Amino acid sequence: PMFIVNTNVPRASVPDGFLSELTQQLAQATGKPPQYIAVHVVPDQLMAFGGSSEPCALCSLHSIGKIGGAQNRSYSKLLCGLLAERLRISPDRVYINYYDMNAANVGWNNSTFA
Amino acid sequence: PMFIVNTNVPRASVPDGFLSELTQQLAQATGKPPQYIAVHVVPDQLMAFGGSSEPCALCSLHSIGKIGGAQNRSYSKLLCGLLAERLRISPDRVYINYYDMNAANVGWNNSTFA
Amino acid sequence: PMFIVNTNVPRASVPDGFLSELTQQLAQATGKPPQYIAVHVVPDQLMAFGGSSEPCALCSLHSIGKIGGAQNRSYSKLLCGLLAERLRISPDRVYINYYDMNAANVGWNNSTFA
Ligand SMILES: CCc1cc(N2CCCC2)cc2c1N=c1c(C)cc(N3CCCC3)cc1=[SH]2
Repeated sequence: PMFIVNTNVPRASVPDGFLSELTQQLAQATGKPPQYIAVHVVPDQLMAFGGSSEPCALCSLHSIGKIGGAQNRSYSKLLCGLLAERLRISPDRVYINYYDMNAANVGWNNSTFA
Repeated sequence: PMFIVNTNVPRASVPDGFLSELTQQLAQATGKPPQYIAVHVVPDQLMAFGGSSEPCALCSLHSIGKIGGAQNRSYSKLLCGLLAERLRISPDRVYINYYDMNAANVGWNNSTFA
Repeated sequence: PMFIVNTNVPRASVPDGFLSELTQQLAQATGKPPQYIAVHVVPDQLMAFGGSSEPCALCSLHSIGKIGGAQNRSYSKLLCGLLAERLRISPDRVYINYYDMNAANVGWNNSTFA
């Protein structure tokens, strides 16, 4: 699976270890070896929630299988704690981006992902 | 990949109050509270269209409801209209992609969204 | 989501004609005019895969119709080779992200593509 974190928080206020933690947490969450875990990070973004200078956190996860609307709460419940502890941002301003497209267009190495 | 708005136009071309009217008009059209929506735009990048390295724009219109031929057409004029007056970008140089979400797939506080 | 391309390769290691040769090949490969294919690039991104901080990269695109496993593979094969022999990247973990859409969901030139 692949996870990317987008936030308005400057790199200066961004600590270290979030990469490793996310890799291990996600691996045991999705049920896949850390070898298949892709982590993308990009701080200092020009985003504003509610039309104000309110801190926002965009979390996008891309994985095939083991997905559900009801399960989404439990999945995010394990992620909100991390962001609320590290960045201290409230889950209220967190939007989880996902996909449910057929695995027919989901491949790896010389192929395309969905 | 995740949702994000990018453009080759420098940040210096962005006037003050742009984020205000942008969200105001967006909320007014969508009919949804501005407190539930967020504005994200990363300028000063590199893009081209048809060989021409002229200023271009790409934007994702993720929402829930109000989808229709006429409705979508109205949003196109609203977006390109304001963009052409604030950022001075040609309507033929901006691409808008509409994305609808499930009613049970509402965001805000541990929830998945497009 | 959004069809954004990401790479760990910094602007200090990029070649020339990146928004020219690529689009030209992409257009010829698909059989569509390069004038109808937008091209944007986002470098200097920090990303890791499988725990390895090696220079990873993810590509994406959008097309209406003429898509599928066979079609996508016919395009990805060309992309992987071109990218490898251009940005000096390993083709072992090269993948794209082609996505489809609806004609009425495409806003262009103050109007819809519908
Ligand atoms: C789900 C797409 C797929 C996605 C992958 N990623 C990495 C993080 C971004 C999404 C990674 C893999 C993958 N699919 C396969 C498939 C399909 C087969 C594989 N092998 C290893 C040798 C045996 C066959 C290995 C992978 S790795």
